[PDB]
Amino acid sequence: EADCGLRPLFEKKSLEDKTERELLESYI
Amino acid sequence: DFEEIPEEYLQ
Amino acid sequence: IVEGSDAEIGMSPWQVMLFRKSPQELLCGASLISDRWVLTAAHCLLYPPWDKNFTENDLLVRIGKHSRTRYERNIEKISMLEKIYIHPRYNWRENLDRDIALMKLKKPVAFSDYIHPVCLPDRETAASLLQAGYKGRVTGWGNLKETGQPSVLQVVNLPIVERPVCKDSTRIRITDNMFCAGYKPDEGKRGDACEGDSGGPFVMKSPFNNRWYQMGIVSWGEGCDRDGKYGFYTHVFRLKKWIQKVIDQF
Ligand SMILES: Nc1cc(CNC(=O)[C@@H]2CCCN2C(=O)[C@H](N)Cc2ccccc2)cc(N)n1
Ligand SMILES: *[C@@H]1O[C@H](CO)[C@@H](O)[C@H](O)[C@H]1NC(C)=O
Ligand code: NA
Ligand code: NA
Repeated sequence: EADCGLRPLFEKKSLEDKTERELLESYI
Repeated sequence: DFEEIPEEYLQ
Repeated sequence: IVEGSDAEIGMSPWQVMLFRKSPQELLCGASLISDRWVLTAAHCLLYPPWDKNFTENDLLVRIGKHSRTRYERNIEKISMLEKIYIHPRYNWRENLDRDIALMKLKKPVAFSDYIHPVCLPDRETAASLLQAGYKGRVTGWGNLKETGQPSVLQVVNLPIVERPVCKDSTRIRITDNMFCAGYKPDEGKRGDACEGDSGGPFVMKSPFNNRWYQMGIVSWGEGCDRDGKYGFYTHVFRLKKWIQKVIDQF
């Protein structure tokens, strides 16, 4: 639970996947 | 259409 | 998933496949919420109109997968079920109201680069993110079109839709335990869940703490990626008190 939602191959390495920015841009 | 899984799991 | 794309490796490490032992076949999607607990749609386990009523020993869960059909040696982990728990007021008779179920694993799964749990929303994350126009992400191995199955996990990003538009799109009765998502005809872009995507997660990445939260479960639709129709999702936060009661009781 403490580490939930943080992906080993993305958030944990500060790498972004190819479309997550589309989500962020919608959160206006 | 699925590759067979190890028999260990179906026991 | 219709009009999606192949997932990246490790993109959805909470994704779970519900697998029937005999015949060996995919049944549903699902999601990992801890080392012992899996979340899915109730209709993946119980739907009397189709003579579906599975018991623990009928089923396996496969965690860490990417390929739909391959046995992903040294990557995926296969777990047996200790117990199934269906919401006591799941409405399979009418409209899939409260379409939620939990599965406890016989033994904890080991986390890895490919296996990791998603968060469940708190009240404030839900209030802040469950707004019309805000996009979430749906994943699954279901059909690629209405009338055709994928080699690997599919992903599509979809906007939440205003509740009056959801209601006006269908004759089925909508409840507060549901929300709907998808593009409108004038918006151009497309995409939807489809048969076989049942029980998979609708997730959002919080811009406050950069963590992924599961806001929805793939529940129902009429056709797939039809103009003027939308996919409907179980409202996970609305049913979280039941989730917590089950996990604490058991
Ligand atoms: N097409 C599609 C399919 C799904 C997956 N869920 C189903 O297949 C459910 C299981 C039972 C039938 N069902 C329906 O969705 C029915 N087409 C409509 C319905 C709704 C409520 C009660 C009875 C029937 C998701 C999305 N987004 N789209
Ligand atoms: C489903 O099956 C279980 C055991 O097989 C039974 O106890 C239950 O009453 C069944 N429910 C329905 C709606 O058929
Ligand atoms: Na209506
Ligand atoms: Na549509």
